[PDB]
Amino acid sequence: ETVPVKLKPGMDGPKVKQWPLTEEKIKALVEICTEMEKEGKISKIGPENPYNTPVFAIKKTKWRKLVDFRELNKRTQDFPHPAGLKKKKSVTVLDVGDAYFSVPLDEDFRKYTAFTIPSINTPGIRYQYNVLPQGWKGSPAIFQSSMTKILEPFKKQNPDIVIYQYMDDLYVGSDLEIGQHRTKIEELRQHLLRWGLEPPFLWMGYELHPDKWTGYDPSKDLIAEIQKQGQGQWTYQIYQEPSKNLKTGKYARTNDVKQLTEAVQKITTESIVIWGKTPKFKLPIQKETWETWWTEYWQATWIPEWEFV
Repeated sequence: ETVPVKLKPGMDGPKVKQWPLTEEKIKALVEICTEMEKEGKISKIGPENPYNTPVFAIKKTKWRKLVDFRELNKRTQDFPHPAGLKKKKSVTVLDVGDAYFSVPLDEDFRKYTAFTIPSINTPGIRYQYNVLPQGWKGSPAIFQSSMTKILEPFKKQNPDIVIYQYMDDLYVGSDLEIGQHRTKIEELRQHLLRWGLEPPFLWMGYELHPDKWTGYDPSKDLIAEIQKQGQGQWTYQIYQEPSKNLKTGKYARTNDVKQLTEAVQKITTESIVIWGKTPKFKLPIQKETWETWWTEYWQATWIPEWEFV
């Protein structure tokens, strides 16, 4: 059985142009998509489908596909965050996005997930999803019940570990001694493999220590500003009303966009840990300079919204 999904009343699906990619990124995307197609997760389509969402490829040997569903997400219907996560000595971020590929996507909604692998030449290759896609806000919401069953035996044996999922990421928090924390993360990886997950980047662990980090309305949106200082030094604030800050910080570095891009990722990760939401950024940089370079330094599996200022 599949979950029926609608766009928000009054909205059509996304029609976002694919941006130019290097020959190397295209090659990688073609191999990834060929295998997804073989595996039935996507299907080729033609120009009868008017929708489109951008795709590119990142490196964290192996490229990873990254579909920029920011517009589709804004257009999709609406469907818990642990307060203790930010309190844990260590939080390790795992990538598990391959998990969504086992659940079919409402046949009526598939057309809206269309994307285009550009070509060096010709228009390029168009596909749409048949299965819950990575990066789409409905996929965790539909899969939520199944991931609870998968995690439940592990949570039962480890009641003091906090596990929180945001999109493709699992955030796993413990107060254990660092060696023991890391060994428990491997135990969780192996638990997931025994339940069928085979995510190619699961082996990596991105390690946070939020207890060492520096009035919130869930309905409200989080906003982040960033200011360039100097010699690789940036400052930021997260708020909801410009005066009433919820967090402030500094990131320290090479070029600016690369540093700004790392700062944006770091700030978003903190927001996800603290509140479970990505903020909307006000970026101190020119649109065209940002757009030329940010994908060269992006390593996250999500993408926040941004504006330029």
